[PDB]
Amino acid sequence: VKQDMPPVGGYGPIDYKRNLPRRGLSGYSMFAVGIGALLFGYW
Amino acid sequence: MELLQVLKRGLQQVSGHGGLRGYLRVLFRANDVRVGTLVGEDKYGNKYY
Amino acid sequence: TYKYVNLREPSMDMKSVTDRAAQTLLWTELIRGLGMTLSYLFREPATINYPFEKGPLSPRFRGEHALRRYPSGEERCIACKLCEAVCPAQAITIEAEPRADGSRRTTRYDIDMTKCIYCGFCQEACPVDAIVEGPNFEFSTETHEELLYNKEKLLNNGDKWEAEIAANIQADYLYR
Amino acid sequence: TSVKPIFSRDMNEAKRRVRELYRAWYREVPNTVHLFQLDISVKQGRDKVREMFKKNAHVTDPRVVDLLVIKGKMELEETINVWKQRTHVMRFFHETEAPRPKDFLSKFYVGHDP
Amino acid sequence: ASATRLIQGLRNWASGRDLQAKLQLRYQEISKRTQPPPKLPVGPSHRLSNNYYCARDGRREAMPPSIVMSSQSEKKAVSPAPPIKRWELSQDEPYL
Amino acid sequence: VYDQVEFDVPIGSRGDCYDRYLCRVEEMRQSIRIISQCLNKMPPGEIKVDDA
Amino acid sequence: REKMFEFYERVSGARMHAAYVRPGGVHQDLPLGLMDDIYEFSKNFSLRIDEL
Amino acid sequence: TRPTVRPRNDVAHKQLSAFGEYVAEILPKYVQQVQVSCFSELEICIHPDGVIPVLTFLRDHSNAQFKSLADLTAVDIPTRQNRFEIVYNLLSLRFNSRIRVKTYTDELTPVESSVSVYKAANWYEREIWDMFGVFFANHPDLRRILTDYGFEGHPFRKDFPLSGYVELRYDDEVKRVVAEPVELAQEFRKFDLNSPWEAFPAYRQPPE
Amino acid sequence: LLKKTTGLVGLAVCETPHERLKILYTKILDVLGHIPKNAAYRKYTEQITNEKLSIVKAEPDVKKLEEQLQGGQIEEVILQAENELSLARKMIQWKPWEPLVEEPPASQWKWPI
Amino acid sequence: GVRTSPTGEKVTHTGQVYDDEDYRRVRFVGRQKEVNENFAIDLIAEQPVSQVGSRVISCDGGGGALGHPRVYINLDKETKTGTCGYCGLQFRQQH
Ligand code: SF4
Ligand code: SF4
Ligand SMILES: [Zn+2]
Repeated sequence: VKQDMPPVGGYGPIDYKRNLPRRGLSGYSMFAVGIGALLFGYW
Repeated sequence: MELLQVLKRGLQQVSGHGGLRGYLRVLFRANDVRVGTLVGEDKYGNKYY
Repeated sequence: TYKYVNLREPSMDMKSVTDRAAQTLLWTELIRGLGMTLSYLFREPATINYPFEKGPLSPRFRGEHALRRYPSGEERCIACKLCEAVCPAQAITIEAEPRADGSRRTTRYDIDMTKCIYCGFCQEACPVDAIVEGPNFEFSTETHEELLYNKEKLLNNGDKWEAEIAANIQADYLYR
Repeated sequence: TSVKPIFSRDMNEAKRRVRELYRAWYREVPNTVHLFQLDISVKQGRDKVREMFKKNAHVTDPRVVDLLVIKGKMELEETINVWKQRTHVMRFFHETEAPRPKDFLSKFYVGHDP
Repeated sequence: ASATRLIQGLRNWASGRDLQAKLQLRYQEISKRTQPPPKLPVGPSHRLSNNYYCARDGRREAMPPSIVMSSQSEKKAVSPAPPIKRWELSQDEPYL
Repeated sequence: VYDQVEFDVPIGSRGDCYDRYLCRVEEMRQSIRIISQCLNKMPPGEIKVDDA
Repeated sequence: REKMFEFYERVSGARMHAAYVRPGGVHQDLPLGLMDDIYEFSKNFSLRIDEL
Repeated sequence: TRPTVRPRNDVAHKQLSAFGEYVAEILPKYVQQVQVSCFSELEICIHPDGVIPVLTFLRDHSNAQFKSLADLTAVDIPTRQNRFEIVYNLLSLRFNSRIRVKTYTDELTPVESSVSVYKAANWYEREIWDMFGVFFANHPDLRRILTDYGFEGHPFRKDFPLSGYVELRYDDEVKRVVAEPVELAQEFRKFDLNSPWEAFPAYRQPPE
Repeated sequence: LLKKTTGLVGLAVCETPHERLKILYTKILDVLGHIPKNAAYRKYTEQITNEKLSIVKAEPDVKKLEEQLQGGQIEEVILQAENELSLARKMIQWKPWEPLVEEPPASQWKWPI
Repeated sequence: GVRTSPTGEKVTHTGQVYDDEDYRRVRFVGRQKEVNENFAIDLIAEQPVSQVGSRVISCDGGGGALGHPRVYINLDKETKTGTCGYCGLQFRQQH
């Protein structure tokens, strides 16, 4: 018989979790960059 | 540079409709200028790509 | 077998508190959302060029109704009224009589397309594949009664669309 | 023959509720003609109120007239609160309906109905 | 798919994700519009013997509801079922 | 066959619009999980009951 | 959402009101190649939830 | 009878019969029948004076805890002199179980409103006022919920026709949507479908 | 161990659950003694209340008391004890151990008709 | 096999045509009466009668599962051909 079936080993794994990849600088580094831009502008 | 290949593909889309006249023909009728392989033409003049 | 959405107690050391304060004052998640919207700006859109490009369909598609014929010109409908008995909206009106050669044929086969719910119970009730719900969906009208099909309109739809309807049935009759 | 009441023990309390409902409709009718900006008069709307009360005047059951007072208060509550539109208020006045044949002869002329 | 690698790198950076491994636009990976003809299996009632309908008549094994008490000791108090077992927290991702 | 598929159930903690939002997003996650388990464990056989 | 309506239409013929799940089972079997495309959808839908 | 027959659940049948005996002997003042179907659902048919004492019990007893009102329903059976059958469907999340509390009324006898037991009922029995005309005494705001505001009659009564008595159209003379006595361009075609042969001999009624 | 949350919104954590359950169960038995002995509600509720009160008197740990009272969190066990108390106070005023107030009509529960 | 009434209106395969004094022809004024011009009673009469050597023939309409339900036509009468009740194809025993 011929029928819509999964393949011989089955389908591969499917991602289903959250992936919010945690990008960006730290809070210390972001305040340091902003204060450095302030000091450059003031100078 | 790959922007040059993009612009060459645009220029050969102009060439692919038989020049600027057929290019503007398909631009103002289809709102779309990309070229395809002509699959066929029916008994009315509709062309399939 | 369950999980707790939103049950994270946030860290209160100076690192994490300064991280949340930098997020508040420097708007980091707002730039994240702007970045995701910018990432869709440079994707190719999903827009097909209708009417020149068409949405994908299948041979099971339930569109405009049609009465079919045999490969001899004889119409398949033998007036058994199964389609109008199964019709969940009572769109089909059938009157029948024996015609001049004594065949069991209809004299009225009406489908009100404005009662029809397009569920195709008629084409699966039909024991001779006479009524089908064909592939046409582009048959909008300017008047309400142009959607009140009689037998002539359904037979003309069958004669018009048979070359496509027969190939769709050839694709799908083994699932039926 | 011993049934459970709704509000009224007998017809006296029932007629009291009918009488209070007629009072409330009589008071409401000019506000209804104003805020719905009806094209009728207060006399005409109060005559329609009187017609709707005297239509049900043959009833001798306290539970039935309790439910009639309940449904009349629901109509009034849907009229004071602007829940009806102008169309729902004017459905009491069958204006677009042609007058029915009342005698035997014109009912014979127009069709088969008794 | 036809995007250049500069726009692809910009796009992957702005999303923070690899967007070419999982395209939301479909290409040649999807199934063919013309398929081989199927051959569907038949059920367990497609037998030529020992296949009487009364031995598999589901609708005629339904009985009227058993009237437990009709109005024409130290027996244990009961509940409609045992009490529900407490759900276990997920081993997969409890968010804990 | 929900006794044969394996999935988690997102439980909120505050009863607000936000936890109900997170529950629906996580039910999309767990629905993808059930769809993977349904695609791998799809059996052969008929699709109507064989009582005609 | 549109691709899942294509899944409905491939399995029944209608994009929304399928009348496909019936008392007794389902009306018709899956067409060949449907489960592969449901796999190709499911493989990518987690990233759609991620960007939502 | 393996593949195509629904498998009978005897454990739930036994447990629901025992709990039905339990309810019938805790509340003999109101409980008239207790029955369990072959697909294992418990029906407690009570007197309409005990809507509040029974449903509070099932909501509050430590072996019942039916803290959820799933559905509230009326059923119009016109050959009964108490033609309306009020059906409560309750869910115990603690004991993972469902119970059905059925009672009766006619057009004129008010049922006591169960909003003090389950607030869920506040619209449901309100629907029973709108669809059936069953009055609920001590309801907070009893009025129509689903029909149009000028609607006369109660539609889910079985002597009420499928189409109404009135239909709407826009009338350009009065510049208004108006109601008129209903005329159909095609009458609804009544189909007499019932076979003249008996289908289920387990449900055969005794003759007169 | 001072459980921080019950998990259920609006159901606050009880600080002293054992003393609360003892007071609620003895108060249930106090109310429930005012019911006649032939009333099955009195017998069944005395039976289950004595079972719950003995389990509360025989377990110091809150978690193990939750696992062997078999009613979820301990605060919803407390809430169900309060619900049973309110029910017993209502069942006194209803007097539902009495005979049936009225027989149904003859074909009232006959389905199908 | 369409024909035409004296009003100039086409007569359908059923035989429906409005009268001259019928007002309901006004619906086709400025428009068209849509008839189908392939009359099935004329098309099935073009099919040649099938000569067979058996006494009973089966007919499913052609196409197997795509035709009609398979019926069995007796051919003992030599006065009359045996017609399929569904498809109208007619058969004759050649002896
Ligand atoms: S598709 Fe359904 S509603 Fe439409 S005519 Fe067929 S059976 Fe009737
Ligand atoms: S279309 Fe089919 S089901 Fe309907 S009357 Fe004709 S043969 Fe019968
Ligand atoms: Zn044939």
